[PDB]
Amino acid sequence: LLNMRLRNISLKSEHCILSSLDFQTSKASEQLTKKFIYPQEHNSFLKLNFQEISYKLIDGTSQIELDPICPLKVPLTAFSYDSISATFKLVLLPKSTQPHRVKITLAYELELHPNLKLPVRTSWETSLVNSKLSNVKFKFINSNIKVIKGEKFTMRLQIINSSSSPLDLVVYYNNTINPITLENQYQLHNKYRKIAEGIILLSNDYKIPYFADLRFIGIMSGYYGTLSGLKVLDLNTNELIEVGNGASVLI
Amino acid sequence: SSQVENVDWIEYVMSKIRAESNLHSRDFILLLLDFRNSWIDGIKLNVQFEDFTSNEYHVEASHTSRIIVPIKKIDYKKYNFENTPIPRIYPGRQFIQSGLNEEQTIEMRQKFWCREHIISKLKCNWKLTTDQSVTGSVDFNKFIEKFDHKMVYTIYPGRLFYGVQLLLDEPKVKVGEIINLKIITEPTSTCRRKQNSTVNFLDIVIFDSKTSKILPRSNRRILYNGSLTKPISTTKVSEINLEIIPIEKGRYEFSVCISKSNNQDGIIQFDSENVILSVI
Amino acid sequence: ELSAPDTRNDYNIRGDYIATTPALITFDGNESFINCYEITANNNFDSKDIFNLKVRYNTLKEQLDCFITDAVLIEGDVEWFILFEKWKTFWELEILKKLKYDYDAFKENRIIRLLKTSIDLNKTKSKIRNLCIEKAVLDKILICLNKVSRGIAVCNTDMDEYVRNLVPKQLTVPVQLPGFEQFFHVQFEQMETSHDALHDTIATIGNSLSYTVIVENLSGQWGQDVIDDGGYIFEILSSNEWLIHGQKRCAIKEKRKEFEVHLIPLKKGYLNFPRVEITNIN
Repeated sequence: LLNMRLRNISLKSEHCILSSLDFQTSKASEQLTKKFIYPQEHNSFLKLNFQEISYKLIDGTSQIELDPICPLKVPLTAFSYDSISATFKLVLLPKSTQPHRVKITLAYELELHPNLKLPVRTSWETSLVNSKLSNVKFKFINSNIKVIKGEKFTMRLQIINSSSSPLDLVVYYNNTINPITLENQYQLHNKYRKIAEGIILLSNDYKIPYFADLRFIGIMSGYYGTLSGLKVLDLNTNELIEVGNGASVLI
Repeated sequence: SSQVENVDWIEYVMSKIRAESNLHSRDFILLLLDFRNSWIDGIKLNVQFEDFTSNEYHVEASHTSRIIVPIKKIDYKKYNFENTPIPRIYPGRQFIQSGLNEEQTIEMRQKFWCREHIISKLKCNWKLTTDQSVTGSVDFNKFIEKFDHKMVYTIYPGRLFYGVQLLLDEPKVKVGEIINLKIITEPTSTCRRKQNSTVNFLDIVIFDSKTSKILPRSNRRILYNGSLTKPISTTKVSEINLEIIPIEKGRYEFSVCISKSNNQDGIIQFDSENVILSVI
Repeated sequence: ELSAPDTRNDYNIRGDYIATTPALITFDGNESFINCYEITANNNFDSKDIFNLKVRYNTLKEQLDCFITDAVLIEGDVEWFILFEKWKTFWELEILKKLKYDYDAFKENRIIRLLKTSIDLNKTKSKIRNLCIEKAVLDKILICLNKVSRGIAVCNTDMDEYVRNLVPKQLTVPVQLPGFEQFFHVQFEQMETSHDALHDTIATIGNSLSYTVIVENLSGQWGQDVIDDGGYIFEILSSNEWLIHGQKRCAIKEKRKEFEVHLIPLKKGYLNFPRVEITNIN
């Protein structure tokens, strides 16, 4: 074995988990082979890695990678092509057969037949927030990453619960500073002074009765990921329910 | 920016940031108030401050509509807000002891006088929809219930301990311009409070425009000649200064923070001027 | 002040610190003092010269004692004319055992003495030939400085060119690396998400060994992370470099190395032996 490699599959909750095996012909056989080649007056080898594709299942299909693969042949390089893989709905882990081939055109144009094709198990190795009191769940129908200027915009929230008491929630945005190491002492304040100053909710204390279009305008600009001021609350048995979801860039 | 002049309260502060450029921004505040009707008819609701003209609103039978009225601040060196407090409608009476602390009397005077200041120029006007004849007004004397400590900070700047302003000349700086920053400090009408500390300490903190909390050793960033503590004089103006040699990024904000000692949590004013410069 | 070398080899400086009005510091090192200097380049770009600096420091126990020997005891043309006129060596023996407590010299006070004693000092003053008026002024000054405070007044009025300035010097000499090169990469944001709106860091690094590596890292973003796995073609120039990944990921790990320092040596054509790579979103 010469080309040392690793299998990296990264898991995302946008129903995607990409795969990019990294390869690098490391020093272990290089320290011997590039001194035999140094005795034979060569220090720029070229193993023509040009043929490589993946396999998904028993239907061994070449999945279309997100990146390209031309004739890659140089000395001491290292490559990691990224391939889009569909994320499963559960722990159905598709074992995979990583196939590759490099035709080792050595010094004095000496080709050598070699390939790197083997199989393993391609495990990854690892919107909505639920309630605390009721069966209520909160999601935003409009997409949680959205573009706007400093002007007005429409924002829309899902309320789905059990219809045993299907009512009496209230919103309020609570535009005041949470009053709160010295650089962290002026970091938590500058977090809170742009939470409570950025957007303003133009219909607060909105009685809900499912669907409601909540009404904001933002003043100053930035990335308001998990815009966390707004609080709905159940008027019986008052618990501070929070919706820490959604985002808004203002450029 | 331009073409945002489609929203009724923008163009007031645009039209006085174009002309009368001494009257700057980041000092205009918005007062936010929600109407709610206990009636079956629609109401048309044109609000006037001393020159602000809201457009033709509509409130149907329960639907609140938060009017966003822009005003300016008040200047603590222009009005005295420590004058005879809570003046009686008719003179005389028993003349009994107040029975309250002098400090409490100060905050009661401020929380009354700012309230009547925002009463005295705010006039709504309205008309019904289904009749279009029975116009009317309201008055807000029974409406505005009191102020609390957020409100008396936001209208009245003199409640704060210090008042600073801070300017950076020519905000297009390429790479290699060591440029002084100018800070003008003036203690407020609460210069009478403490007076046993005669020095207070002014941390100048550095924020990125997008991200936050640049560490103070600050390589590939602003380098500073001096240090960022610079103790300031109570009861007198003091022009601190620091020179900024920038290395490479896009844009930054400067702000200050006053801390009354150099121990932890003795900190008193999280002040927020935040000038931005643009670096190529 | 930073010193250009004795060759006078046209190394330009731009910044320099002359604290004329702010003759004021305190250096317990929990707070940080940083001085920075912007050296420029000459017609020739070399490595080694000599650099020195004129740190004109003092001591706080000189400054407040020169305040105490000129305002709190001897601020007259009578006492310093006849009472403490020729007995100043006794005052300069009395001063160096005072131990003024400097923990509140910059917290709402200055010149507040610590818990020494004064009866033995009064007995030593009585055992010499000190007069009654001079002992009256000295006992009044020590009685006032038994517990006292001060503002920031006479921060330079009580040492306005009446003090020594122990001008130190050192030697810094512009350390340099081994291998000099220049790369230029080519980014292409083939992002799995839409865009994370990353913020840039156009790096310019150095490496000082032989058969070595000069690694690098990509930009740092703050949106929904572990994504925007970019595409990159290397396009390194004027060298024989190495590689780490083509179409790598801008995730929690980046690891975009370039082990180019195992070959392709060159000259010291810059101020040091560096490499300034610069990607571009295409």
